Amino acid sequence: GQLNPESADLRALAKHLYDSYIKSFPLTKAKARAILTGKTTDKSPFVIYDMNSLMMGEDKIKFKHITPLQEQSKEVAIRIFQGCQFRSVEAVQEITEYAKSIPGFVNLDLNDQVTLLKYGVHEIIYTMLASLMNKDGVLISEGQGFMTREFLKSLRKPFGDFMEPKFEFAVKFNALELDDSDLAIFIAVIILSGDRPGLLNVKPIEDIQDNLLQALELQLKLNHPESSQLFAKLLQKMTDLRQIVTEHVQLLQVIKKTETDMSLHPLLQEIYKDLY
Ligand SMILES: CN(CCOc1ccc(C[C@H](Nc2ccccc2C(=O)c2ccccc2)C(=O)O)cc1)c1ccccn1
Ligand code: NA
Ligand code: NA
Ligand code: NA
Repeated sequence: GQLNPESADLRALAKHLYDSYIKSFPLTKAKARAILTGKTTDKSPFVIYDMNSLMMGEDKIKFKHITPLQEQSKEVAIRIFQGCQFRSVEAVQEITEYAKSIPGFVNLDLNDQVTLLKYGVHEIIYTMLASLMNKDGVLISEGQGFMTREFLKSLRKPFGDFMEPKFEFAVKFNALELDDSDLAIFIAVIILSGDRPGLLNVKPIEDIQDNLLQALELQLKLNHPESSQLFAKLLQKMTDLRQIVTEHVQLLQVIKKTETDMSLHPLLQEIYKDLY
């Protein structure tokens, strides 16, 4: 390893992605970790750990008009469902904005840009969800609230099955101890996946991702001394991300069967429309 024009170009690419990452995502992992570990921040999230604390902290969740005469277990799960829906729609906007700053991305054919984002957003959502998670729960509303793992698991069937796979993923993923500069390149690697179904021009996508993989490999070398095979371990996580997406779609399908009075936002519809 030597510091030559090629390595300096990979370091500049990493910095450009970090900067775009910082301006596209308001709550970074560094900020979330400070909150979660009790460092001094401008945030003190209200903790939601049961139904009583959920109602007393209704402001943190964005939900529609409460349907009266509903069993309270059902009304609570609908509030959480609509709250995650709002955040997901918001998260997709942040991701598509960040993708534009990936060098070469907007120059790809627009059909392939849509395809890459269609298949990548949820993998990235779950990657960055881990940044806001510890073994106790997840930060919500940009750090204004904290919803516990066990409360999310206690929701009425089948709502209590949605978050658990993300927490299982997150505790293992967070043991890699990646930071925002690592994550900015990693999510770009996810977006530039040449194996998405229906891509027109695969070679330019693979060429960009090859450049991103070089940058990510160098980033982990410089940022994680004595961390053995972190590059390979991180790339293997992408397989876990895809299983989570698949498992999640099948959970959404049982609600489309089980419950009316709970349609999905048209954007999430547009994304899941013919997903695999
Ligand atoms: C847990 N959480 C943080 C955000 O977590 C996300 C968890 C998942 C997602 C992906 C997103 N998921 C949903 C989309 C629509 C409706 C429900 C969900 C749920 O996933 C869900 C379903 C049932 C019960 C609980 C959740 C997607 O498919 O697009 C995006 C964000 C909350 C919770 C309440 C309010 C806001 N923040
Ligand atoms: Na799998
Ligand atoms: Na898989
Ligand atoms: Na669907």
